[PDB]
Amino acid sequence: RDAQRMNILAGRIIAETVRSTLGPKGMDKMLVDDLGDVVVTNDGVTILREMSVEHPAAKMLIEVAKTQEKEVGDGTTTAVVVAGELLRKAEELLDQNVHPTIVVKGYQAAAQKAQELLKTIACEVGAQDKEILTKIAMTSITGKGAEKAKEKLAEIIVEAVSAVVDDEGKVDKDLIKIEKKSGASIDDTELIKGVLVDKERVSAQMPKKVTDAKIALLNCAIEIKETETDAEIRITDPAKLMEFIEQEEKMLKDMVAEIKASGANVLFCQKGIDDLAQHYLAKEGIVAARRVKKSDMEKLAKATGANVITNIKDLSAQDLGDAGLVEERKISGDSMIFVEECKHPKAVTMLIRGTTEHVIEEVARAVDDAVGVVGCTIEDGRIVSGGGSTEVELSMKLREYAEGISGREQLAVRAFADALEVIPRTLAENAGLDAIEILVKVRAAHASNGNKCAGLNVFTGAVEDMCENGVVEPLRVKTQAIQSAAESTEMLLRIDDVIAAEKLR
Repeated sequence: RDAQRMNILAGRIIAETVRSTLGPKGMDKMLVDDLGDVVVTNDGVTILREMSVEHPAAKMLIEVAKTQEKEVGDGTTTAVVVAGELLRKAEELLDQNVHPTIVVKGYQAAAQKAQELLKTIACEVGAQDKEILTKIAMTSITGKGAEKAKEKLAEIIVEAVSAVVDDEGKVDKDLIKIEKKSGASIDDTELIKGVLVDKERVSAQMPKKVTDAKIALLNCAIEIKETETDAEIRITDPAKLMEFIEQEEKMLKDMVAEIKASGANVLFCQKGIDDLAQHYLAKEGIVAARRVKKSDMEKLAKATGANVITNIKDLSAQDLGDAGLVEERKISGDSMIFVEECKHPKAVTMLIRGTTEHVIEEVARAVDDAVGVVGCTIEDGRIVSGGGSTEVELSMKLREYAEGISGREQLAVRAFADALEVIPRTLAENAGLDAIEILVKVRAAHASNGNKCAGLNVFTGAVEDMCENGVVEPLRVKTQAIQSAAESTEMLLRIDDVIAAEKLR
């Protein structure tokens, strides 16, 4: 009859099943297909994409989560579960013979005003503090599960993002190189000041370590060229096979003698090296590597100030590549070459270690999420305490603002703030604590003159200072969460008809 009742109802099942996924404590359900692939995980962004949705209307509720993946990159789970409760609480409002036009205007007014009230609650931090920046760093790493070296590697990431803070305060995911290698444990991580390279010498006869060397870039393979039009050759004189062989080497020998006289010890050519050219480079003692990534001549020259070279004939002094300190040492396994730039450092490298190839890849992703959240605090210099400390105080703040809005429709803006208790309640279900018993004491600590930083403790259940335990997050995670939930629900509550579109996936 109501039609809309079934539409919003389909969205609750998608949000209810993924309601206990917040945090590491909580079971997970599987949706095995006809074939078979029992694969589960606590991640939320994965189970949603890998799900067979029934009705097409449910896709609009999860489409907003895809935008937060690139913008904020964290807290997407908390953004969709809060919107589901708003639809449930809205059921009682619609039963009061109230038209959606009066309810849609209440959320926009409360959401627009809530963004201005949450600014006077957040704290103020500096763009270079370490005592406070180290706590948030461990929060975005401990979520995985590793604990043997959760604090040691944290400082390595804090000291890395601090040496690449430009004047404007932006971050570029390019100058910060990444290196991983399976080791004996995760505690084997070590910081690096220069840039490394995995490409090794093509042969052992070439020099090993050369102190104070001048790098040289090249992009030109040693092969025979061919034209577009057809042009074949014919040879019917085997007596001239051992004659031209002496002249062909002269053309290649002179080409190898140019890079040696230009003023360079090592070499890094993009394209591969010919089998016959390896003997020429090893004869003179010039380090070289075959088949180098095309994305190396651009980032290396940008960090060291070199210049890409396409033709070997031309190579003056300015065309050479500078270097700071070259060295080739071991790392408890395979050796690697180092290319530092102490005279003008402009890049940072990280050597992540693990016990298995599957662990080193997970530790790397933890840094991608850590280098992104730290930038949100440097560009804004504002953070908020976790543990539902922002919603418990914000929920009671709009109570005074709702009183100003006279009329009978005031019951709508109040219901929107009451739905903000899903975070402190969801964390209590898996913990095994009655929400009705703990949600009453939290208000006492935030009565009026109380500290706005107080919150809950998922590790013990008590209530202490969040900053003392190390639980803080940027304010943008809370703004985008409530903002998307207030705007995304509009497409679900404003519906009032059925679309007869033919063939809609």
